[PDB]
Amino acid sequence: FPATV
Amino acid sequence: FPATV
Amino acid sequence: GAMGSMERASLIQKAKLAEQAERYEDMAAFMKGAVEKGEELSCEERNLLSVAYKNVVGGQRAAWRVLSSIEQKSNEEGSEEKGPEVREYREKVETELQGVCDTVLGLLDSHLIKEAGDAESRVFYLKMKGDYYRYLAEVATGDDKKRIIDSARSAYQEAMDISKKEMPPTNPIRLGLALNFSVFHYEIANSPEEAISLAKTTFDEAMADLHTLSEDSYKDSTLIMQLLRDNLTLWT
Amino acid sequence: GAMGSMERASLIQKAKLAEQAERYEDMAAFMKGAVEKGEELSCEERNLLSVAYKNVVGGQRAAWRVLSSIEQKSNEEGSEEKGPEVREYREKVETELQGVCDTVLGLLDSHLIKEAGDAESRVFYLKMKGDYYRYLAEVATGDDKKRIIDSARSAYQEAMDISKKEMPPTNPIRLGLALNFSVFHYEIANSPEEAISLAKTTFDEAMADLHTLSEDSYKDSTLIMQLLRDNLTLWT
Ligand SMILES: *CC(=O)NCC1CCN(C(=O)[C@]2(Oc3ccc(Cl)cc3)CC[C@@H](N)CC2)CC1
Ligand SMILES: *CC(=O)NCC1CCN(C(=O)[C@]2(Oc3ccc(Cl)cc3)CC[C@@H](N)CC2)CC1
Ligand SMILES: [Mg+2]
Ligand SMILES: [Mg+2]
Ligand SMILES: [Mg+2]
Ligand SMILES: [Mg+2]
Ligand SMILES: [Mg+2]
Ligand SMILES: [Mg+2]
Repeated sequence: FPATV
Repeated sequence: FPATV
Repeated sequence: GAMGSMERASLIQKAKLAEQAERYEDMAAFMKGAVEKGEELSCEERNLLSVAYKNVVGGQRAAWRVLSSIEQKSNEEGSEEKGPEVREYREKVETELQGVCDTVLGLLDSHLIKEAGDAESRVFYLKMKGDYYRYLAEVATGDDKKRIIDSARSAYQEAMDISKKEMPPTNPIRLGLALNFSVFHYEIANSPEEAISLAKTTFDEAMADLHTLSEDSYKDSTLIMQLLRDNLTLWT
Repeated sequence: GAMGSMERASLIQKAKLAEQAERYEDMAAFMKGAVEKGEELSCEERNLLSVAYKNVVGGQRAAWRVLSSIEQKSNEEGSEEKGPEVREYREKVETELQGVCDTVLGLLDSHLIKEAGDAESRVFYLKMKGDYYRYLAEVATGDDKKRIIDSARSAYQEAMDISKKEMPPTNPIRLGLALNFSVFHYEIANSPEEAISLAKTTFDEAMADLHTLSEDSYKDSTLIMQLLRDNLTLWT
């Protein structure tokens, strides 16, 4: 899963 | 802290 | 609201205590109460709100994915029929997740966004609006899926337009917005080329502005720049 | 009960799904519903019940300790007065914790223990009774603290007496009971010598019976024996 903030 | 199960 | 009798300052104090205790449901409830006082939120307070709900919804998304995977496997050829339980429990978790998203979206619409005039506050809330529509989109399968996706897109796009006009390319809010909008493109909008372009352009324009920064601002910006690079690496 | 309309088997199925999803509040609610069907629990089911509540209360105990530490620091010389918030929120978490303990104790009293005739089931439930009285004791500060401690002691002692009569010294339930009773002595009863004696004697008597076991039973027993050794190491 990709990085989000 | 000591181990419990 | 159950928090209606508690002082604003006491709600903020308790939200901080709840964070230290890793009690994120409590933290979110405290912050919801604080928002419902009707005053604008400071930067620190906006971050408390975002941390709390990110952690609550994050847990729900992880649980949803576990359950959806089990459900998908149950609908493969040769899978023994086990009844409605998997679907029911995935639905339960889904409904709770949608409820949290609706709660956050509600706070933003009543009335955080409309009172937010400074770029930093307005972009922060519009990024949140995009994020919670994106979480709704992750679980959407019906008549309104397109409209939910479009709501996320519209919120992110407004935030991007303000951020480009009003904030430097290294601003952590501008960077985190771009990070997340890029993920929206890749995971939700079936637009991997747009995702990759956005992440690259954001990274490169930030790189060029690092020279203007203090050590501490450099730390903050480069952290998020690394997340952009991590996604690019995953995608290329 | 909100689970009154759900099939026993469906509650057990869902408790397993909730465990996979790390949804321990859900898992505990499912298992509570299953117990309230009124039938005895199998071994697998007893372990689902224990896992669920251990994880819920474990989280609450960890949060309580964080908050109690902050509260203690607030009552030191030179600490600036910050109002009632820390105490209030520690109290909130405490009350929720006590509620979970009371719920578990309630299930045991109505009517798990009284229907449990086999050593394995009876010792398991009596160990649970001791454990949840011990959690109550951890946060007790009033008129009833002694009685709460004595309730834990009495439950553990009954479980020990049955386990010594009816189970081999390597039985994992007998071992985990002794582990936890030893911790009761060290942390609750201000009896570190008793704690150490119990852990040592339990370890040594288990060591002497390992030769009787299969590979898989050996694995199970030696795991808990290592926890005994870990505590002994911490204490000596
Ligand atoms: C008021 C304000 O300036 N809010 C943003 C601020 C920027 C620094 N920061 C972070 O970098 C971390 O989280 C973010 C959250 C939201 C956005 Cl838009 C960007 C970053 C804080 C934790 C860290 N491990 C990841 C980045 C805190 C919030
Ligand atoms: C019905 C029954 O036999 N229940 C006990 C069984 C024993 C093996 N086991 C464990 O060893 C672990 O947890 C325990 C829980 C309770 C007790 Cl009394 C003893 C052990 C399972 C997880 C492991 N990481 C620690 C020991 C499962 C339960
Ligand atoms: Mg006031
Ligand atoms: Mg649904
Ligand atoms: Mg462009
Ligand atoms: Mg039935
Ligand atoms: Mg109290
Ligand atoms: Mg003895």
